[PDB]
Amino acid sequence: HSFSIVIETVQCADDRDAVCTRSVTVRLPGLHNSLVKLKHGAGVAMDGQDVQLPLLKGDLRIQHTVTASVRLSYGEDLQMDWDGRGRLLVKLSPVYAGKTCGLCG
Amino acid sequence: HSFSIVIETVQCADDRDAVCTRSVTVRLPGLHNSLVKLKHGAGVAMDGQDVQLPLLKGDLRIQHTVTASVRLSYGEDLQMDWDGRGRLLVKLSPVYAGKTCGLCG
Amino acid sequence: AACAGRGVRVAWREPGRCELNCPKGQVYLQCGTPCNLTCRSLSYPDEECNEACLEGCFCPPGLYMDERGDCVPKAQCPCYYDGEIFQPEDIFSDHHTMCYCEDGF
Amino acid sequence: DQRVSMPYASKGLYLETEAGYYKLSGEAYGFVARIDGSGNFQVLLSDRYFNKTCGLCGNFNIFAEDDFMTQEGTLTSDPYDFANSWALSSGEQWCERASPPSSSC
Ligand SMILES: *[C@@H]1O[C@H](CO)[C@@H](O)[C@H](O)[C@H]1NC(C)=O
Ligand SMILES: *[C@@H]1O[C@H](CO)[C@@H](O)[C@H](O)[C@H]1NC(C)=O
Ligand SMILES: [Ca+2]
Repeated sequence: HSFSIVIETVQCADDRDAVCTRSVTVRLPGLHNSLVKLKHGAGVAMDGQDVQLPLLKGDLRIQHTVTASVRLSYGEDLQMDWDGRGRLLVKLSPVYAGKTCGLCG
Repeated sequence: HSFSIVIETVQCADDRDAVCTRSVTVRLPGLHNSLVKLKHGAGVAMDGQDVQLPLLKGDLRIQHTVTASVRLSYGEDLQMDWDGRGRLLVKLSPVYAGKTCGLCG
Repeated sequence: AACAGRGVRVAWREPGRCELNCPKGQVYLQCGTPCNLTCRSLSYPDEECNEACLEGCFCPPGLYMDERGDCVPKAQCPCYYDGEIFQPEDIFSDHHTMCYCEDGF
Repeated sequence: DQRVSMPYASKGLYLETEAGYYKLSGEAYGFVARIDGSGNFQVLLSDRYFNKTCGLCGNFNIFAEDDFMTQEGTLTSDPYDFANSWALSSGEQWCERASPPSSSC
């Protein structure tokens, strides 16, 4: 349970089949159970408070990608890249191989 | 003690006599004893977290002035305006008249 | 992006589709190096950075990227110290340290 | 801002030729200075200023190694930090921090 990633999905057009991620939530129990929300428009909040994005406290790091996408890291073994427009890429090191659960298997 | 304002003074040149305020610190005991730091370059931190403006948190509000100066308000009775270059203006309503102490009397 | 994850880079954008039009002063690159784009990279030049060359908007080869998103020569970058921002040729002096901002450091 | 012919004398200073070289004496104040034909400067201080002077010519005491005293009152191991610490800007020009020349010997 070193990390948990959750997505908020919403209808993203008039169509019923147009559904996309609005925001992302990362819970980090090892980081004193901090909750990081990645918002629409590539903002970030930590424990509900909006943060100036270059953040490096503890094992957590958050940064502006040159794409203006939010990049998040939590040691070497977890990384994330959130575009603010419903695209989320999650990278795990082989340390998590076989250990994961959720929609990404 | 509903509020306290502290200034950090440094020698802002090689000249002995060139001393100016580098940063400001505000303690707000009624706001769960929040500590707000107003930084050189007009940045803001709260309890050590680098917050992103605008901010609203109960009675506290923090905002960028058109001057790019940080404006802070704690209710209607305390206001502050920090330029990030060592200029600090502090406005108190007459509720505080006779009640203050520190360098501003 | 999946191609680039497998190390194949595709020149797929064109004026008929999906040009990654940059803000003024920046230039598009199909692949640019991220680690030395920001003024913060000058301000923390000992930091670890190993991230691969990637698509985005970059400053022209002699210029660094400022907080305004504008591109500035190295001599015009602000300096970042204790998470606090100082302009070119700023001095501060104190009982612990005496420091000055030059070349973004 | 007015050009004046040599020899000259005013306000207790005497400015004259001596030994074919341009001389500027102020022994009422307790100094004398000269520029030779090659453009080398020299300055002499009376014992009135022993351990009571500062600037690029040092601090005038039995020690040679406690020179390089900055206007910030620190020592420095770097002659350019010392000398730039004693730089004086004016309405005629405001001046940059100088640095060592390139070399290839
Ligand atoms: C960043 O590094 C590359 C080489 O990897 C270089 O070509 C480029 O000019 C550098 N950027 C700046 C602003 O110096
Ligand atoms: C020079 O002056 C300093 C005070 O600024 C004093 O501490 C020191 O002892 C003096 N040295 C001599 C040789 O008089
Ligand atoms: Ca000496």
